Amino acid sequence: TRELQSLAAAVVPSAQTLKITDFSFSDFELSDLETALCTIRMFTDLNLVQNFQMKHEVLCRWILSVKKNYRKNVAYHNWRHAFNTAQCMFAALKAGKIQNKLTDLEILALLIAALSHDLDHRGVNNSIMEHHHFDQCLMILNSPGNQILSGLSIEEYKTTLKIIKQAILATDLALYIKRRGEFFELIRKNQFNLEDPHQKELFLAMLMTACDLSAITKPWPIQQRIAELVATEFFDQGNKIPSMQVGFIDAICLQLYEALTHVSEDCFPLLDGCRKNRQKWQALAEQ
Ligand SMILES: COc1ccc([C@H]2C[C@H]3c4c(nc5ccc(C#N)cc5c4N2)CCN3C(C)=O)cc1Cl
Ligand SMILES: [Mg+2]
Ligand SMILES: [Zn+2]
Repeated sequence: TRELQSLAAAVVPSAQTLKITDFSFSDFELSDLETALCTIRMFTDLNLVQNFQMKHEVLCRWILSVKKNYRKNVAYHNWRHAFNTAQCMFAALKAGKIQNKLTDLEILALLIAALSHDLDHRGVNNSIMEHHHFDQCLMILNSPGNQILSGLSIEEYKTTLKIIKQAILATDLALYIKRRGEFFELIRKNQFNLEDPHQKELFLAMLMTACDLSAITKPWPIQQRIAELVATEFFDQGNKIPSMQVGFIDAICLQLYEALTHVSEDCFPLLDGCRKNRQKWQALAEQ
Protein backbone atom coordinates (compact mmCIF):
# COMPACT_ATOMS: atom_id res chain seq x y z
CA THR A 1 0.00 0.00 0.00
CA ARG A 2 3.09 2.18 0.40
CA GLU A 3 3.94 1.24 -3.20
CA LEU A 4 0.38 1.43 -4.55
CA GLN A 5 -0.14 4.94 -3.15
CA SER A 6 2.92 6.21 -5.03
CA LEU A 7 1.98 4.44 -8.27
CA ALA A 8 -1.67 5.56 -8.24
CA ALA A 9 -0.72 9.22 -7.68
CA ALA A 10 1.94 9.28 -10.41
CA VAL A 11 1.49 10.68 -13.90
CA VAL A 12 1.66 8.06 -16.66
CA PRO A 13 4.09 9.32 -19.33
CA SER A 14 3.16 9.02 -22.99
CA ALA A 15 3.98 5.97 -25.10
CA GLN A 16 6.65 7.90 -27.02
CA THR A 17 8.42 9.02 -23.84
CA LEU A 18 8.38 5.49 -22.43
CA LYS A 19 9.81 4.08 -25.71
CA ILE A 20 7.42 1.09 -25.45
CA THR A 21 6.60 1.22 -29.19
CA ASP A 22 10.11 0.28 -30.35
CA PHE A 23 10.78 -3.43 -30.90
CA SER A 24 14.26 -2.57 -29.56
CA PHE A 25 12.88 -1.48 -26.16
CA SER A 26 14.93 -2.45 -23.09
CA ASP A 27 14.21 -2.21 -19.36
CA PHE A 28 17.67 -2.44 -17.74
CA GLU A 29 17.57 1.23 -16.66
CA LEU A 30 14.03 1.14 -15.24
CA SER A 31 12.77 0.93 -11.68
CA ASP A 32 9.97 -1.46 -10.77
CA LEU A 33 7.79 1.66 -10.61
CA GLU A 34 8.73 2.69 -14.15
CA THR A 35 7.73 -0.73 -15.52
CA ALA A 36 4.36 -0.28 -13.81
CA LEU A 37 3.85 3.08 -15.52
CA CYS A 38 4.81 1.56 -18.88
CA THR A 39 2.19 -1.13 -18.25
CA ILE A 40 -0.59 1.38 -17.50
CA ARG A 41 0.36 3.21 -20.71
CA MET A 42 -0.03 -0.09 -22.58
CA PHE A 43 -3.58 -0.60 -21.30
CA THR A 44 -4.37 3.09 -21.88
CA ASP A 45 -3.02 3.46 -25.42
CA LEU A 46 -4.69 0.21 -26.50
CA ASN A 47 -7.97 1.82 -25.33
CA LEU A 48 -8.42 -0.99 -22.79
CA VAL A 49 -8.98 1.29 -19.79
CA GLN A 50 -11.63 3.20 -21.74
CA ASN A 51 -13.50 0.52 -23.70
CA PHE A 52 -13.85 -1.65 -20.58
CA GLN A 53 -14.21 1.03 -17.86
CA MET A 54 -11.23 0.16 -15.69
CA LYS A 55 -10.94 2.13 -12.46
CA HIS A 56 -7.43 3.54 -12.11
CA GLU A 57 -6.83 2.27 -8.56
CA VAL A 58 -7.87 -1.25 -9.59
CA LEU A 59 -5.46 -1.45 -12.53
CA CYS A 60 -2.68 -0.13 -10.29
CA ARG A 61 -3.40 -2.82 -7.70
CA TRP A 62 -3.66 -5.51 -10.38
CA ILE A 63 -0.30 -4.63 -11.97
CA LEU A 64 1.32 -4.67 -8.53
CA SER A 65 -0.39 -7.98 -7.70
CA VAL A 66 0.97 -9.52 -10.91
CA LYS A 67 4.48 -8.13 -10.40
CA LYS A 68 4.55 -9.32 -6.78
CA ASN A 69 3.61 -12.88 -7.81
CA TYR A 70 6.76 -13.22 -9.93
CA ARG A 71 9.88 -14.43 -8.12
CA LYS A 72 12.75 -11.95 -8.06
CA ASN A 73 15.26 -14.66 -7.11
CA VAL A 74 14.58 -16.33 -10.48
CA ALA A 75 17.15 -14.99 -12.93
CA TYR A 76 15.10 -14.93 -16.16
CA HIS A 77 11.48 -16.02 -15.64
CA ASN A 78 10.59 -13.06 -13.41
CA TRP A 79 8.46 -9.91 -13.62
CA ARG A 80 10.94 -8.29 -16.01
CA HIS A 81 10.45 -11.09 -18.53
CA ALA A 82 6.66 -10.81 -18.29
CA PHE A 83 6.89 -7.03 -18.65
CA ASN A 84 8.99 -7.45 -21.80
CA THR A 85 6.62 -10.05 -23.30
CA ALA A 86 3.81 -7.53 -22.80
CA GLN A 87 5.95 -4.75 -24.29
CA CYS A 88 6.63 -6.74 -27.46
CA MET A 89 2.90 -7.47 -27.60
CA PHE A 90 2.32 -3.71 -27.45
CA ALA A 91 5.02 -3.10 -30.07
CA ALA A 92 3.47 -5.76 -32.30
CA LEU A 93 -0.04 -4.32 -32.07
CA LYS A 94 1.23 -0.77 -32.62
CA ALA A 95 4.45 -0.64 -34.66
CA GLY A 96 3.66 -4.02 -36.23
CA LYS A 97 0.11 -2.81 -37.05
CA ILE A 98 -1.45 -6.03 -35.69
CA GLN A 99 -4.05 -3.88 -33.88
CA ASN A 100 -6.43 -3.67 -36.85
CA LYS A 101 -6.38 -7.47 -37.31
CA LEU A 102 -7.79 -8.19 -33.82
CA THR A 103 -10.77 -7.36 -31.64
CA ASP A 104 -10.74 -5.46 -28.35
CA LEU A 105 -11.45 -8.61 -26.33
CA GLU A 106 -8.59 -10.41 -28.08
CA ILE A 107 -6.20 -7.50 -27.49
CA LEU A 108 -7.41 -7.15 -23.89
CA ALA A 109 -6.78 -10.86 -23.32
CA LEU A 110 -3.41 -10.84 -25.10
CA LEU A 111 -2.07 -8.04 -22.89
CA ILE A 112 -3.28 -9.76 -19.72
CA ALA A 113 -1.92 -13.14 -20.84
CA ALA A 114 1.47 -11.68 -21.82
CA LEU A 115 1.77 -10.10 -18.36
CA SER A 116 0.65 -13.32 -16.63
CA HIS A 117 1.96 -16.21 -18.75
CA ASP A 118 4.78 -17.05 -16.29
CA LEU A 119 3.25 -16.25 -12.89
CA ASP A 120 4.97 -17.92 -9.92
CA HIS A 121 7.74 -19.36 -12.11
CA ARG A 122 10.60 -20.89 -10.12
CA GLY A 123 13.20 -21.35 -12.85
CA VAL A 124 13.61 -24.13 -15.44
CA ASN A 125 14.96 -26.46 -12.74
CA ASN A 126 11.85 -27.11 -10.69
CA SER A 127 1.56 -28.91 -20.06
CA ILE A 128 1.18 -28.53 -16.30
CA MET A 129 3.34 -25.41 -15.88
CA GLU A 130 1.21 -23.18 -18.11
CA HIS A 131 -1.97 -24.38 -16.38
CA HIS A 132 -0.41 -23.21 -13.11
CA HIS A 133 0.36 -19.80 -14.64
CA PHE A 134 -3.24 -19.31 -15.77
CA ASP A 135 -4.41 -20.50 -12.35
CA GLN A 136 -2.39 -17.72 -10.72
CA CYS A 137 -3.61 -15.29 -13.39
CA LEU A 138 -7.20 -16.24 -12.54
CA MET A 139 -6.65 -15.94 -8.79
CA ILE A 140 -5.29 -12.40 -9.19
CA LEU A 141 -8.10 -11.47 -11.60
CA ASN A 142 -10.56 -12.46 -8.85
CA SER A 143 -8.72 -10.80 -5.96
CA PRO A 144 -10.63 -7.97 -4.23
CA GLY A 145 -9.63 -4.58 -5.61
CA ASN A 146 -7.82 -6.20 -8.56
CA GLN A 147 -10.77 -7.10 -10.83
CA ILE A 148 -9.81 -5.11 -13.92
CA LEU A 149 -12.32 -7.10 -16.00
CA SER A 150 -15.35 -6.11 -13.88
CA GLY A 151 -16.47 -3.69 -16.60
CA LEU A 152 -17.13 -6.65 -18.91
CA SER A 153 -20.43 -8.49 -19.18
CA ILE A 154 -20.56 -12.19 -18.31
CA GLU A 155 -20.47 -13.15 -22.00
CA GLU A 156 -17.54 -10.79 -22.57
CA TYR A 157 -15.85 -12.05 -19.40
CA LYS A 158 -16.22 -15.72 -20.36
CA THR A 159 -14.89 -15.13 -23.89
CA THR A 160 -11.94 -13.13 -22.56
CA LEU A 161 -11.10 -15.83 -20.01
CA LYS A 162 -11.08 -18.45 -22.77
CA ILE A 163 -8.68 -16.32 -24.83
CA ILE A 164 -6.49 -15.57 -21.80
CA LYS A 165 -6.33 -19.28 -20.97
CA GLN A 166 -5.41 -20.30 -24.52
CA ALA A 167 -2.77 -17.57 -24.83
CA ILE A 168 -1.00 -18.62 -21.63
CA LEU A 169 -1.35 -22.27 -22.67
CA ALA A 170 0.20 -21.33 -26.02
CA THR A 171 3.48 -20.27 -24.36
CA ASP A 172 4.22 -23.98 -23.89
CA LEU A 173 6.88 -24.54 -26.56
CA ALA A 174 5.51 -28.08 -26.94
CA LEU A 175 2.16 -26.63 -28.04
CA TYR A 176 4.03 -24.30 -30.40
CA ILE A 177 5.85 -27.23 -32.02
CA LYS A 178 2.57 -29.17 -32.24
CA ARG A 179 0.80 -26.28 -33.97
CA ARG A 180 3.40 -24.30 -35.94
CA GLY A 181 3.43 -26.68 -38.91
CA GLU A 182 -0.24 -25.92 -39.52
CA PHE A 183 0.48 -22.19 -39.32
CA PHE A 184 3.38 -22.52 -41.77
CA GLU A 185 1.40 -24.71 -44.19
CA LEU A 186 -1.37 -22.10 -44.35
CA ILE A 187 1.18 -19.30 -44.75
CA ARG A 188 2.73 -21.26 -47.63
CA LYS A 189 -0.47 -21.82 -49.66
CA ASN A 190 -1.45 -18.09 -49.54
CA GLN A 191 -4.61 -19.41 -47.82
CA PHE A 192 -4.13 -17.79 -44.40
CA ASN A 193 -7.40 -16.10 -43.42
CA LEU A 194 -7.89 -14.59 -39.98
CA GLU A 195 -11.67 -14.63 -40.53
CA ASP A 196 -11.57 -18.37 -39.84
CA PRO A 197 -11.97 -18.57 -36.03
CA HIS A 198 -9.76 -21.67 -35.90
CA GLN A 199 -7.13 -19.74 -37.88
CA LYS A 200 -7.49 -16.64 -35.69
CA GLU A 201 -7.15 -18.73 -32.53
CA LEU A 202 -4.05 -20.41 -33.98
CA PHE A 203 -2.52 -17.03 -34.87
CA LEU A 204 -3.03 -15.71 -31.34
CA ALA A 205 -1.09 -18.73 -30.11
CA MET A 206 1.78 -17.95 -32.49
CA LEU A 207 1.74 -14.26 -31.54
CA MET A 208 2.17 -15.29 -27.89
CA THR A 209 5.29 -17.38 -28.55
CA ALA A 210 6.70 -14.58 -30.71
CA CYS A 211 6.47 -12.11 -27.84
CA ASP A 212 7.48 -14.84 -25.37
CA LEU A 213 10.85 -15.22 -27.13
CA SER A 214 11.19 -11.55 -28.13
CA ALA A 215 14.52 -11.37 -26.29
CA ILE A 216 16.21 -13.32 -29.10
CA THR A 217 15.40 -10.38 -31.40
CA LYS A 218 16.83 -7.60 -29.20
CA PRO A 219 19.93 -5.59 -30.16
CA TRP A 220 23.22 -7.41 -29.59
CA PRO A 221 24.28 -5.65 -26.33
CA ILE A 222 20.81 -6.30 -24.91
CA GLN A 223 20.62 -9.87 -26.25
CA GLN A 224 24.03 -10.58 -24.71
CA ARG A 225 22.72 -9.44 -21.32
CA ILE A 226 19.49 -11.44 -21.58
CA ALA A 227 21.35 -14.57 -22.70
CA GLU A 228 23.35 -14.15 -19.49
CA LEU A 229 20.16 -14.25 -17.39
CA VAL A 230 19.00 -17.34 -19.30
CA ALA A 231 22.32 -19.06 -18.59
CA THR A 232 22.17 -18.12 -14.90
CA GLU A 233 18.76 -19.83 -14.69
CA PHE A 234 19.60 -22.96 -16.68
CA PHE A 235 23.13 -23.21 -15.28
CA ASP A 236 23.85 -21.52 -11.95
CA GLN A 237 20.41 -22.40 -10.58
CA GLY A 238 19.33 -18.82 -9.92
CA ASN A 239 31.41 -21.60 -24.33
CA LYS A 240 28.40 -23.86 -24.82
CA ILE A 241 26.10 -20.78 -24.93
CA PRO A 242 26.76 -19.50 -28.49
CA SER A 243 26.07 -22.89 -30.08
CA MET A 244 22.90 -23.51 -28.06
CA GLN A 245 21.69 -20.03 -29.04
CA VAL A 246 22.12 -20.63 -32.79
CA GLY A 247 20.38 -23.98 -32.42
CA PHE A 248 17.48 -22.29 -30.64
CA ILE A 249 17.25 -19.60 -33.33
CA ASP A 250 17.34 -22.25 -36.06
CA ALA A 251 14.88 -24.72 -34.54
CA ILE A 252 12.38 -22.37 -32.89
CA CYS A 253 12.65 -18.68 -33.70
CA LEU A 254 13.52 -17.93 -37.33
CA GLN A 255 10.50 -19.57 -38.98
CA LEU A 256 8.13 -18.05 -36.41
CA TYR A 257 9.40 -14.52 -37.00
CA GLU A 258 9.51 -15.14 -40.76
CA ALA A 259 5.85 -16.19 -40.75
CA LEU A 260 4.87 -13.21 -38.59
CA THR A 261 6.36 -10.80 -41.14
CA HIS A 262 4.25 -12.40 -43.87
CA VAL A 263 1.12 -11.65 -41.83
CA SER A 264 2.29 -8.05 -41.27
CA GLU A 265 5.42 -6.71 -42.96
CA ASP A 266 5.93 -4.17 -40.17
CA CYS A 267 6.86 -6.98 -37.75
CA PHE A 268 10.08 -7.31 -39.76
CA PRO A 269 12.36 -5.78 -37.05
CA LEU A 270 11.74 -8.94 -34.99
CA LEU A 271 12.89 -11.16 -37.87
CA ASP A 272 15.78 -8.77 -38.56
CA GLY A 273 17.12 -8.57 -35.00
CA CYS A 274 16.76 -12.35 -34.73
CA ARG A 275 19.00 -12.77 -37.78
CA LYS A 276 21.64 -10.28 -36.63
CA ASN A 277 21.83 -12.22 -33.35
CA ARG A 278 22.26 -15.49 -35.23
CA GLN A 279 25.24 -13.92 -37.01
CA LYS A 280 26.71 -12.73 -33.72
CA TRP A 281 26.26 -16.05 -31.90
CA GLN A 282 27.51 -18.01 -34.93
CA ALA A 283 30.73 -15.97 -35.03
CA LEU A 284 31.19 -16.53 -31.29
CA ALA A 285 30.54 -20.26 -31.78
CA GLU A 286 33.46 -20.43 -34.25
CA GLN A 287 35.65 -18.75 -31.58
C1 LIG B 1 22.79 -22.86 -20.13
O1 LIG B 1 22.63 -21.71 -20.95
C2 LIG B 1 21.78 -21.81 -22.02
C3 LIG B 1 21.21 -23.00 -22.45
C4 LIG B 1 20.32 -22.99 -23.52
C5 LIG B 1 19.99 -21.80 -24.17
C6 LIG B 1 19.01 -21.78 -25.32
C7 LIG B 1 18.04 -22.98 -25.33
C8 LIG B 1 17.00 -22.88 -24.21
C9 LIG B 1 16.24 -21.57 -24.37
C10 LIG B 1 14.90 -21.46 -24.04
N1 LIG B 1 14.22 -20.33 -24.07
C11 LIG B 1 14.88 -19.19 -24.48
C12 LIG B 1 14.17 -17.96 -24.49
C13 LIG B 1 14.79 -16.80 -24.86
C14 LIG B 1 16.13 -16.80 -25.24
C15 LIG B 1 16.79 -15.57 -25.60
N2 LIG B 1 17.34 -14.61 -25.90
C16 LIG B 1 16.84 -17.98 -25.25
C17 LIG B 1 16.24 -19.20 -24.87
C18 LIG B 1 16.92 -20.44 -24.82
N3 LIG B 1 18.22 -20.56 -25.29
C19 LIG B 1 14.12 -22.69 -23.70
C20 LIG B 1 14.70 -23.88 -24.45
N4 LIG B 1 16.11 -24.05 -24.09
C21 LIG B 1 16.61 -25.22 -23.63
C22 LIG B 1 15.76 -26.44 -23.77
O2 LIG B 1 17.72 -25.26 -23.11
C23 LIG B 1 20.58 -20.62 -23.74
C24 LIG B 1 21.47 -20.63 -22.68
CL1 LIG B 1 22.23 -19.15 -22.20
MG1 LIG C 1 6.70 -20.19 -19.85
ZN1 LIG D 1 7.82 -16.84 -20.83
